[PDB]
Order: sequence, then C-alpha cells, then structure tokens
Amino acid sequence: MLENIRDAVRKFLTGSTPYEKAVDEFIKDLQKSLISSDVNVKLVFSLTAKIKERLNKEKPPSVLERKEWFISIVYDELSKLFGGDKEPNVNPTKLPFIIMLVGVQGSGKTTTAGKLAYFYKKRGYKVGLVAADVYRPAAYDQLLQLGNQIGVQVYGEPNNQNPIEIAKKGVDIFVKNKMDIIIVDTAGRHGYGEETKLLEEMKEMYDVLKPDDVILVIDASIGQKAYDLASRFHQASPIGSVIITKMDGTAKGGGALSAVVATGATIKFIGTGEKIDELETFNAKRFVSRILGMGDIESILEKVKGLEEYDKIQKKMEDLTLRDVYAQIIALRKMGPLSKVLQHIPGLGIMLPTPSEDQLKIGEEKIRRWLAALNSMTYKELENPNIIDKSRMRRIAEGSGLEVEEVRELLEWYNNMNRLLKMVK
Repeated sequence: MLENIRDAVRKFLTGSTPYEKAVDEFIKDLQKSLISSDVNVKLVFSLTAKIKERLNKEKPPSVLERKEWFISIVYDELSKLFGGDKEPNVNPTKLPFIIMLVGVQGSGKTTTAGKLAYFYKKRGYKVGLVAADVYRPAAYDQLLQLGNQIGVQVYGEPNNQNPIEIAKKGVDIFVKNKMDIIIVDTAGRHGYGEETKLLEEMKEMYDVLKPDDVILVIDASIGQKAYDLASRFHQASPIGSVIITKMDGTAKGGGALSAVVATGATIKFIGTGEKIDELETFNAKRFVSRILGMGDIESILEKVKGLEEYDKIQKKMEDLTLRDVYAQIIALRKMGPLSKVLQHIPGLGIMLPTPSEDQLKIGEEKIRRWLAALNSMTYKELENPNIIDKSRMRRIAEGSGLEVEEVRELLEWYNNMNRLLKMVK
C-alpha cells in the first residue's frame, strides 16, 4: 500500500483540479487502498474522518502550501494508524536476556529466531538459540543450519517432543556457558480463531523459562485478523512484544499492522525479506516516512520542532545564551532558505524597544550572516561568547567566509539581544 499511497500523493500535489475535489479524490483513493490492504473498515473510516476534522481545525502555518499541509496531516495520521511515533527499546540492559519466541504455526517463525539471533549477534552480543519448535520436524535442522550460517550456537534435541523440557535444557545450558542473549523458538498447536487455547498453551512454556521478554511472531498475511490474537496476547502479559513478518509478501501488511497497533501493542520488529539480516526496527512514523519524499514531511518535524525550541527558549531566557540562534536559524532554514520565510520570520527577538514601528538591526540577506558564526564556533564558544577573542575571531571568521569585523558585528548584536532579554526583568 505505502508504495501505492506514494503515487496518490504525487497526483494531489501536482495541482490538477481544484482543492476540494482533489482532497476528495485523494481521500477516495486512500480509503480504497487501505481497505484493499485488509485494514478494518472501522479504522479506515475514523482515519479519513480524523483527517478532515484536522483539515477544518488546523489551517496551514504561514508559508505552508495548502496542498502541502493536507498531505502533512495525512502521514501524521497514517503514522498513528500504525502505532504512531514510538521507538522501541531493542538493546536490552539486563544481561543475560531470555527472549521466548511464540506464535501460530509458520509465521516466519524459525527464520525469525534466525534473523533475530543474527540481529543481536551483529550488535556483538553472545547469543544462543534454543530450538523448541518440535511440531515441525524440519524446524530444528533448519535452525541448526542458520546458526552455523551466522555463527550462533543452537541447542536442540532432535525428535524429542517435549518442548518445555527442551526449552529448559536449552536455556539452562546457555546461561551456563554464560551467554548474553538467549532466544527460544517455540510454536503453537492452534491457528487464528483459537486464541484462548493458543495462549493457554504458551503458559506452561513460559513459567518454565520465566523469560524476560516474549515475542509474538505474526505473518503479515493474516491481515487484520491477527487482531484477536494480538489484543489477548498483549494483555496476558506485561512483557509482551510483537514482530510482524513477511510484510513484503502480502498486500495485507496494513491489516496486520493497523490491527495489532489498534491493540496498543509494541511492534518491536518487522520482517521485511527472506534474507538473514532483513529485520528492521519498527517505528511507524518512519515506516510511513518511507513513502514520498523526506523533504515532503520535512517542514513537519522541522516546523513543530523548530517552533517549539523557538518560542519556548526565548521564554526560558527572560526568566549563558548565544548558541541559541543556531536552533532559531536552523529552524527557519528548514522552512525554505529564501525570503518567503523571512516575511513571516519577524525574527527571534520576538519584539521589544525599537524606533516607532520600523525594526532595529538585521536585513533579509543578514541571513547567511547569522549563520556566519555558528559553524565559526565550538560548543564551548556557543555557551559563553565572552571567551571569543582575537585568535578565535579570526578562525571563526575564515571558517565562515567573512571578515573579523563581521563576527564582531554579529557578536555585538547578540550581546545587544542578550542584554535585552535580560533587561526584560
């Protein structure tokens, strides 16, 4: 879908017909791909209805194109659709770590304990895999393969059908050799729609291993149906997490994702391909960020960010500052570097003493001037300008392309501003 929503935004940005029919048309193509992807039709409707509400309440910030503000709002929502902006903790801090893998049959389960193991080996952790998925006979000889293929030890007991026993003898052995990350691959006798019974079954492999983390592995081809199992699973424990696999093998990726997230779950990983290293951290906002163009969502995390560090910081000063301006200037620059931004960039000051209504200092071009310094400074210098003398002014100068006097002007303005903010009270 994301790749499809990418062509639906290109046709909305390129100002064809009016606005009002464009959004409609847009909305008519969002709703149609999402459903297509098997997302609950109750999620699809609260989205395109949450998108229009905001489009009626949140006019675009000056300098923003109407057609750019809408899209802007869309991603946001799409994000929230998939669990919104959150960056799961993937590097444990309680060594060693027991991660029990659980889920219905074939869910990219067995390759996931590979990738997973892999992922953690790459982060230089001593991992030990535990094959305890006895219902598929081929699941062991498969895990032993990957392990030897990624240099990770694998502990299994062929033919044996006692999972618990296996998981116990495995983990005990890997905590002995003093491993660091121990991943136990288990399975499940039931499928989707037999939730209760499935989870109940996991119970007796949980108590035995008393794992620090449990990971439900879902096949992205279950679409929104992964829902039931999800909700129930996330509740059943305070240490539950999920992985979404095979997203590149089903047009149902959105259903699984939109469904699971609906549960509030923590989708820590998401399987992308069939190669070992293909397992990415999962952070909705980024996952979606993968559609269209970085600088299309850019003014976004740049505006909100840029504006907060702005308004606030001025406040905090009124009640050693000089590094601030970077933030302020880096901010404006995020929103186009030409005047089309300065006009509504009334400046950092905020407003104070000044003749009549004409301002006091700067110029529109005085822009790649603020910048001047900044780079012409190390942090020590941006926190206590007073340590900026001769030698340093020259380095500063040359490093920006200006002449000593320029840094002097800059520094005298700064001081004039800091003297003001202070004065304020």
